[PDB]
Amino acid sequence: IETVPVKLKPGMDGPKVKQWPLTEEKIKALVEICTEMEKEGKISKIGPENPYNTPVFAIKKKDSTKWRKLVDFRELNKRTQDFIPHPAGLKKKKSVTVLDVGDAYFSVPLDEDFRKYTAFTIPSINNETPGIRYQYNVLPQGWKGSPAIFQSSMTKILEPFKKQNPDIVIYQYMDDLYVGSDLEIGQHRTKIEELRQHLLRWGFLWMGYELHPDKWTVQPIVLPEKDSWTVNDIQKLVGKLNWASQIYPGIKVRQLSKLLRGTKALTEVIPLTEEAELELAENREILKEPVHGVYYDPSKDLIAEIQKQGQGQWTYQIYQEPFKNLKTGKYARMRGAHTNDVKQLTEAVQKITTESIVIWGKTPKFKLPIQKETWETWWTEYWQATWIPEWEFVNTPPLVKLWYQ
Amino acid sequence: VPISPIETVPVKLKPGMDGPKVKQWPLTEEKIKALVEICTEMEKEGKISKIGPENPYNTPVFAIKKKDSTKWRKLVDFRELNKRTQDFWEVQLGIPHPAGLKKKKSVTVLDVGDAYFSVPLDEDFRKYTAFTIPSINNETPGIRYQYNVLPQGWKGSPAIFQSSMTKILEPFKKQNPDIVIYQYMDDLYVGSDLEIGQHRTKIEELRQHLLRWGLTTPDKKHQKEPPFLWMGYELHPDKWTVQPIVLPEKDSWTVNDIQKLVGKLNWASQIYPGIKVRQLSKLLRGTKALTEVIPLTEEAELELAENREILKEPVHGVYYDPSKDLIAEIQKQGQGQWTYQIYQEPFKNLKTGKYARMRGAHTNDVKQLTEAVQKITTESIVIWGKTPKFKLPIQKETWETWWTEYWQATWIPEWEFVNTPPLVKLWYQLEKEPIVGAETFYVDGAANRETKLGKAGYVTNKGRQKVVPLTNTTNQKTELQAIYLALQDSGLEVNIVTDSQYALGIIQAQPDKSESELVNQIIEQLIKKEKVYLAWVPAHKGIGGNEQVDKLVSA
Ligand SMILES: CC(C)c1c(CC2CCCCC2)n(COCc2ccccc2)c(=O)n(O)c1=O
Ligand SMILES: [Mg+2]
Repeated sequence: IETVPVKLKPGMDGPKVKQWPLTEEKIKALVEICTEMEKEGKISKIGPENPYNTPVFAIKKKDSTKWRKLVDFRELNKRTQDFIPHPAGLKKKKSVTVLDVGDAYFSVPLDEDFRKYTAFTIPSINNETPGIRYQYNVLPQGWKGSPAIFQSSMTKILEPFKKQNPDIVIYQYMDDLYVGSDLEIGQHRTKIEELRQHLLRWGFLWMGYELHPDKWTVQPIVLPEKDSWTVNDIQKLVGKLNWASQIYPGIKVRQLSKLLRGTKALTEVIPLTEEAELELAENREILKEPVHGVYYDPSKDLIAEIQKQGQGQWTYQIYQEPFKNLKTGKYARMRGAHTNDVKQLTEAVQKITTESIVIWGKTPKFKLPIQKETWETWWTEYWQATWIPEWEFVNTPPLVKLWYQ
Repeated sequence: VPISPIETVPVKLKPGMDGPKVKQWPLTEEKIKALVEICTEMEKEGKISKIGPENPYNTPVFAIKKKDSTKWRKLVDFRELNKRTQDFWEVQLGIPHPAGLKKKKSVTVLDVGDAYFSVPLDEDFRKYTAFTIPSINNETPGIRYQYNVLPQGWKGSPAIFQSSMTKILEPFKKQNPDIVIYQYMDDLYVGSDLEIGQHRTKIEELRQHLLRWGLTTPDKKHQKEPPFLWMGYELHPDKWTVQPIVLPEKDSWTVNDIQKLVGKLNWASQIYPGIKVRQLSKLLRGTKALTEVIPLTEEAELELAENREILKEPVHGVYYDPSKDLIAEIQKQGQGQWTYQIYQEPFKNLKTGKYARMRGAHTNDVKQLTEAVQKITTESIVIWGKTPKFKLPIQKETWETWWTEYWQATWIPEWEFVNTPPLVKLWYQLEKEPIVGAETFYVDGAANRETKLGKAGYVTNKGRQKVVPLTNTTNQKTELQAIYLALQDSGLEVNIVTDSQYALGIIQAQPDKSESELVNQIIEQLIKKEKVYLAWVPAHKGIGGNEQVDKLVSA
């Protein structure tokens, strides 16, 4: 019942962020939810003296037919004080399930100097009413300080389960609990539900989301294996190798661009000389080796680039320095979005963010192949994670598109 | 009959700053006479109070004679305290748009004048509202006052007032959901679909409910009768519009004529269909000096005449019906200009609007159409809480070809083709693979950074060549110029090979119109073509063709 001394960063003020417009269906759901939350004291109405505001909206889960309130605490997170060395074993795991233990936060009350900074607004259609304002009394789902404060109060709940299973890795990030065990699914499903009645003993706590870090998309860069090479094939190849030379050292393209000597038709077949095939093979060997001196620095930002490859395919690379990829991958399994580009890009951003949380314990900043105004209008309609990453936009077509497929 | 106290709002100053101390100005003898009569009166009403010598804060007060009233009027210069008062969540950050209202049988205005001064002020904040009335001949201590209610012209008075009024109106709204209420400034707008008899009783029910807090309403059948004039609009029982839009017709148009013609026709474009302002707003771009006169172009005067004929007749919009579908229809007007009408039943506009392309070197019709849709979509979430169905001048196969091939993700909500020309189309489309049996042009260009001299040309697999020398050019112009020559001197199908990452970036963006004189010529060439495959190779690697023409143009 006693609070924790929370404070912002030096010189920074609370967030003043405009609420963006919401559809009628979402306004209605936020009202129903915030009424039940008000009766339970988790939130209380506020007046005009509170000038701070953080956006709010509503989402539907993958299969939960009940809405959920999602507060965009990104601005407050940038302004909340810094308060766990990330479990580097979680990524080596074979199966990981993620649970929303967000309800657990609503039992610890929040520092009363800090509550004014958690202000949000339910808006009205056409501004025919003033917005219903609340501020949080308990810990808020989405705020950086919620897992930090609660982890002293959360280690105790699961140490009987940790005592029973030293094999199982458990990692906490925001309102999500990542639970990992290297065993068959039948044991998993009951072990995960066993982990709930152990959590139900004290206090949407029922959903399950299943990942497989071991069998994940991790890729190299590959050159084609052809028998007859056109001028165009060898040209694309020299372009790929020229771009890979910024990444790997011993890449050579001289004996290959030697074949391009002359002004032949793009569709004309060029037999490869042996100096050329020696060069192409040595480059192929080089590319299978990893990038040299590539390391993760927790002080720096993780950057993620996504390219649209067509036919529901998407390539991405996570890095901190240009040409020092910490991870690359490809996606073609974009769910239920076969005629919507923005739904695919939204689902890909969440998958990449999820993979980034497992590996490094924090989320990347995205460079999205989409125009600012299209993304900002629609990403909330398909967003299903309880966290939100940062993003910027690329307006010039990168030539790296077909280098990665 | 006892009244309820209105809960006060705890106010503080911006942290780090203190209250205001600016000096009291010298007033004429008659001005001092008036302020004493007003402030003596207001003290009787409980709105202000005398204070002692301890309070060191001072806000200056003036006296303004009314136009034809011999009743003076007080005025406190709260500008200094407003710089020091904290920030509030202004609940007026958005006003409704007439197109989103639901048609009501009856609508009554209620004027809440003295309600503003019925609202208490936080006790611990009253110290900063202090002000002095300078005495006659500066021979006594100027009598000192402080406010006990929300003062006129104070930063936080609008916010605290509307939040208190909202708190009081919520029980009424709850216990009769057949009545909607809107509050702005000093006015209450109250309406319903009730039998006009029951409506007035519920008005009285509200007026008595207001006195429960000691709030006074206009007893009289009020003089404000439709049309309600409000925030530049005119609102009638079955239709709305803007307060009249008549154009200044002049021969000499200054710079403070154009910037204010900007603000007006934009305001008028929400209901007046088809208003354009591209060439006219394009005049302002340069200077801030507020007196210059400009000659318009022959496309800015020809556009203004197409305005006036839209504005000869009054136009009106319909109110919103939640059970009929919502529809938006867009038309291209040329020169990066678009107009849209939003309606539910054909020819009955809820509202209209325009969209102008953003500033950029190269552009595309399809992207502009997409941008316009997002603007209408966001605008419709605000006013109606839903996305309209779109009727767009673009065919389903054009859009499908576009978004499946474009390098960015893009999306339009539910829409259908409407055959109202000019139609948005794809003017050209590049190949994914090299074309068999098509001549292959290796192009290159190069310029001398000093003399601005350069060459541009091509070599092909059929031995065809060209090199052209140029003056006052850059590397990027010659790389474009070379591609232009290959398009000029080739058949209906052509394979182009280039090393210009800059040129590829422009053409892979698929522009159909450009500010660059040279890019437009290339677009015109691509339109004539049947199949064009554009291929990229890295420079200075000795790629044949590229190596040969690079040497010819660098020489
Ligand atoms: C009661 C209100 C929300 C309302 C109005 C009032 C407007 C006045 C200006 C600011 C925004 C609210 N109006 C406009 O009045 C037209 C009218 C209707 C019936 C009788 C007399 C006048 C509306 O039209 N609806 O539907 C309405 O529902
Ligand atoms: Mg060159």
